[PDB]
Amino acid sequence: GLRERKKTRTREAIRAATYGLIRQQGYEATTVEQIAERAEVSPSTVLRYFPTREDIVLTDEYDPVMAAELAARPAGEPWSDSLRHVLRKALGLGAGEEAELIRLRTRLLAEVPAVRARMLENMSDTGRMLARAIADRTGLDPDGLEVRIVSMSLVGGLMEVSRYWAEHDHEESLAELVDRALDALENGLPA
Amino acid sequence: GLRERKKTRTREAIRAATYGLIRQQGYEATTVEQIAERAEVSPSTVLRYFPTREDIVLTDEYDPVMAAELAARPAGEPWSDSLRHVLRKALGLGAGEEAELIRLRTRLLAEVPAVRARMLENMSDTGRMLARAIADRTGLDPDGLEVRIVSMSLVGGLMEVSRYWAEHDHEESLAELVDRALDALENGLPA
Repeated sequence: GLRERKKTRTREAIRAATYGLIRQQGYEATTVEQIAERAEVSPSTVLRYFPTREDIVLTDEYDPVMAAELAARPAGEPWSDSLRHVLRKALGLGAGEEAELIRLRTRLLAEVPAVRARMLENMSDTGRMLARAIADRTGLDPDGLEVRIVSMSLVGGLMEVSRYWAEHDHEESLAELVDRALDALENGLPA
Repeated sequence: GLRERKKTRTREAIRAATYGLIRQQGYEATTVEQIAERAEVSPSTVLRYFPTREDIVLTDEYDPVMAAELAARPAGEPWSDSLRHVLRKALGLGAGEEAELIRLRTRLLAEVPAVRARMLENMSDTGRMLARAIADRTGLDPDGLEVRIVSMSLVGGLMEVSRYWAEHDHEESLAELVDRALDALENGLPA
């Protein structure tokens, strides 16, 4: 019954271990086994919480995290600037070494189709939390089509940018690519 | 050396079997084993060609099929009507019992997250053929960001529609949902 917070505290320690190990030693050098030890937790506890290591990577999950970022604007802010806010943050733009960890997840997205594969299977099976937050601030039907289209389209926008940054870093920053992405999502189709 | 066409002819017979069995007996009643026999082919031939049954479902693959549909417009047709064409076809709108088979794949997309899961993993790992065909007819950079955003956004549009149709068929046809989808993709973000 203080079980909903031994639960999260252990999820978080596994999250922190795996991130910690990836910085030092790269993704594939990171074994679940190595992860338990560092989280000071059994291997079957990791598994039970995170079926694959991709799942640990995608714990700060996108949809719920971009949704909350958007609900909590909460500024009577135009749409364009809420969308700039949430997409920059979701990709790891900003001060914070919390931004720094997010940026690493942005690179994994590009380097690991296993990670990009999973974020992709993740990527249907919901959340509709982001869709529901777009509806609040546009007033649209929360369960309607339009908002699911926009939401898929932002989630797959963030994924295209992160793939594109990894191949074009020498010539474009993450930041200007985000600007390009937002522009295309807001104005692109035309005709 | 008539190996590139025993190859396709066998791919096609497996495709036809599996479609055939699904109509009669539903998806899960369809075993790879049942599939070999009907295709009159070994079980390990199916596997070697299609790792999972989801792969057989997604053989007429979306990206290459929507790309070719778009390249081959080839009508100096406005953008909006090429996009209406290709999305209607991709979902199974049109005369043809070829349309009828496509519609079944549209229903599987909604009913089988295993199928929707796989079309989703499929769904990063490329094709960029659709992206390349959007570039021809907009003149955009074929390897640029903008065209990858638009393409992801149409592919995930078609997937949202097909999910939405399955829950809203009694009140909306596939066809008017496509119209809703195209409208949102063309005009929606606004603000």
